[PDB]
Amino acid sequence: GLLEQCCHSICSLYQLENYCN
Amino acid sequence: GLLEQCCHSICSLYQLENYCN
Amino acid sequence: GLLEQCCHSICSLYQLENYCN
Amino acid sequence: GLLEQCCHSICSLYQLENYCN
Amino acid sequence: GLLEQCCHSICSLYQLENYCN
Amino acid sequence: GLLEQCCHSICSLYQLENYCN
Amino acid sequence: FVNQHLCGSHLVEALYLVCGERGFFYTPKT
Amino acid sequence: FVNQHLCGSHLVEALYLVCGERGFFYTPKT
Amino acid sequence: FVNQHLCGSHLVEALYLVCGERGFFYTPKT
Amino acid sequence: FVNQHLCGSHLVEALYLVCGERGFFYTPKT
Amino acid sequence: FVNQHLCGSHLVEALYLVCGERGFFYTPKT
Amino acid sequence: FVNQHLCGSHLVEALYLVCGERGFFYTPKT
Ligand SMILES: [Cl-]
Ligand SMILES: [Cl-]
Ligand SMILES: [Zn+2]
Ligand SMILES: [Zn+2]
Repeated sequence: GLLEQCCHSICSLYQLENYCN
Repeated sequence: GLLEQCCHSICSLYQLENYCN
Repeated sequence: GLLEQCCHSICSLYQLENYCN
Repeated sequence: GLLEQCCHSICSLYQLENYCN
Repeated sequence: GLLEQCCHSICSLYQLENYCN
Repeated sequence: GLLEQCCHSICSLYQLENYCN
Repeated sequence: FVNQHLCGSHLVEALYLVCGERGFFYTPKT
Repeated sequence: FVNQHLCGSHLVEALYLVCGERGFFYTPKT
Repeated sequence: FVNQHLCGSHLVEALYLVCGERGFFYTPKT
Repeated sequence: FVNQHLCGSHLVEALYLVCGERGFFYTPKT
Repeated sequence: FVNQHLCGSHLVEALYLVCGERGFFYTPKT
Repeated sequence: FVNQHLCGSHLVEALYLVCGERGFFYTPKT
């Protein structure tokens, strides 16, 4: 869950890149 | 109250259109 | 597609839905 | 009006107030 | 602290200008 | 600088960092 | 359409989108 | 290019901040 | 001018509102 | 990169920025 | 001007607007 | 067209995310 982790928790730029194509 | 309903409560696209000219 | 289609001409909310789901 | 006036030239915050109230 | 005052407290347009160059 | 450089050509996140700190 | 609370400038952008050419009126205090 | 469409989005967000409680009317024309 | 780059930013925000729970895929190409 | 919670359209803009040409997929419900 | 809390990117856009040509400095940690 | 004015608004929002706690200075010139 993207929304579950980056909105409810904090995401490093790394974790954020997990959602790039 | 627009702010009262769509910000404090949820507005369907329908309810949102009530504020279009 | 999306960019070509919606940046050279205004896509309404209805036209944007085609890029959902 | 608003668009013609503020899209072909930069409207500062002071110039934008004229479109309030 | 800009963030401390305008985000956690309210800032008048005046207080906001304290952060302009 | 920033505007001249990043408005006439796309600055990625990596290129934008140079304008931090 | 999205199913979440819309506040501040996000409500304004939503109206801008939803209303299209119709334009809209925003009066937070009415 | 939809320059005007994009410009208007910024304009309404700016009016939101500038106008505050006073609110505003956005009319792509008259 | 990065018109396309700026336009795309608006597009994804609009899809966010339009698509809601359905989500969407953004591909600058195919 | 910023070290704060990213929600709603702010998460979408972050992905748009971070992903660049790669594009991204946004599925809030999965 | 608006009379509400300004945070994250909304505070940055407010400064961008309010400051105009003057430009501004944003230091959330100082 | 105010392309530069609109571009700058996006730029500051991007720096906000990219710079994080480090903050940044925005100067429309030198
Ligand atoms: Cl928010
Ligand atoms: Cl733009
Ligand atoms: Zn927000
Ligand atoms: Zn824009």
